Amino acid sequence: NDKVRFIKDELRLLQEPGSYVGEVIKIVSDKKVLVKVQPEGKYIVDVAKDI
Amino acid sequence: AAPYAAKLKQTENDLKDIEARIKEKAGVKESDTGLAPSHLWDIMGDRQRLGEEH
Amino acid sequence: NNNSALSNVNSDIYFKLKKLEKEYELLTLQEDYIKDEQRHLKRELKRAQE
Repeated sequence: NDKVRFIKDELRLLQEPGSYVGEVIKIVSDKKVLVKVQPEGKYIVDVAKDI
Repeated sequence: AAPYAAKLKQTENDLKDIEARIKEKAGVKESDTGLAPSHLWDIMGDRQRLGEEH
Repeated sequence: NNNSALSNVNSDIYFKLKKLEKEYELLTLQEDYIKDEQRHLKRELKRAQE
C-alpha cells in the first residue's frame, strides 16, 4: 500500500507549471521584492506567507 | 589596558544597535506617488486594463 | 473456595467465550478479505507504475 499510494501524490508534483530561478536584487517593504529571473526579465512580485 | 579597553568594547556594541535601526526603519516603504488626482484614473484604468486596444 | 461450588465458576467462562466466538468469526473474515486486497493492490501497483 506504501509503495503504490506514494506514487499518486507524486503525479501532481511532476505536472508543475514550471518554476524559475531568480535572485532578489532589492526589497520593497510592501512584501514585494524585485526578483531578476536570471535568463528572463526583472519582476517586482509578492511572496508566500512561508517567507 | 582595562581603563580604556573595557569602555572601547561598549562602543562597538553601540554601533551594532545603530545599523540595526537603519534596517528596522527601512521596513515601511510604500513610496507610490500619484496623489489625489489619480484616484479618478483608477476607475478609468480598469476599463483600459481589460482593453485589447492597449 | 476454589473447589466448592465449582459448577458456578464453570458456567460464566463457558457463556462469555460462546458469545465472543461469533465475533471472532468477523476477524477471520477480515483475514480473507486482505488476501484479496493485496492482489487488487498488486495490479494497481502495476497501473500506478504504468
